[PDB]
Amino acid sequence: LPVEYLQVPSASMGRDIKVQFQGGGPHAVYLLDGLRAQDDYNGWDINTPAFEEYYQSGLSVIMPVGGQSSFYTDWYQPSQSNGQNYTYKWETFLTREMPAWLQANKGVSPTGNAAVGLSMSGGSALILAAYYPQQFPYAASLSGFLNPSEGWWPTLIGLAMNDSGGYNANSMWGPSSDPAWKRNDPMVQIPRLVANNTRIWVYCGNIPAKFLEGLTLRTNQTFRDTYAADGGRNGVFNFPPNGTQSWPYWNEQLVAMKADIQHVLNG
Repeated sequence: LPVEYLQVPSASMGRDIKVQFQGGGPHAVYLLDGLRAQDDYNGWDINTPAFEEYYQSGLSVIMPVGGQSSFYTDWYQPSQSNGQNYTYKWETFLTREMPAWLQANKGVSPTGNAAVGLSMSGGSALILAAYYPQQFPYAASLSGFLNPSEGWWPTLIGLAMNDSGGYNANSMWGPSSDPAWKRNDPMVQIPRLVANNTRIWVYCGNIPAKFLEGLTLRTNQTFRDTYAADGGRNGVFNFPPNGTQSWPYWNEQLVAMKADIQHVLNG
């Protein structure tokens, strides 16, 4: 497999970002990592046969490396906690710096791509499509936080970020009253997804665990209902009863959506 590891400078973060890359077409699937993203390899490559599965698909595969608890967003400030000495600017990196580099050096198109995220980055993928539709006509959220600004979620997200490397949600989007929470909330941005005619693929499977499961189920159902209510007509919603929040099932969804991505991005 022709897999490469690239060092892509980020001016906005003042450091080089490692990117795992497999070519195979001008359009690409951006495979975003989960909450506990490591600095050596992307979780998709650690845990799944994603590169092999998309080999000769007619699509390039891009796996950025790093950004633990970042939500692939532009933060307000360095993390209030764990000694981070720069500000995460992952939205700038994914929408400007990285595609600029891949276009200039390899001819990867900056437009007409897919964003696929899981856990932490499921919502990120939808937000990228909401605000950058020419770049991401396709977005998939696998077990993402679909309503991060609502109810229990700002607290639960803050707790998860702190548990995953000691990152501080206040440094990211401010207190939960800050406009950044709603800005980055896929539920709140459903009208953009509808206006953009984004092709969305939304998966989810199924404090005490049962309480968390109830919150998750209700939020996911609300997202689906709201998408339809708001005139959404370009979505796939996969809620299989046996679905889990795990790399094996996230891989199953990545494989299942391959034909979908091929038809949307490559006709």
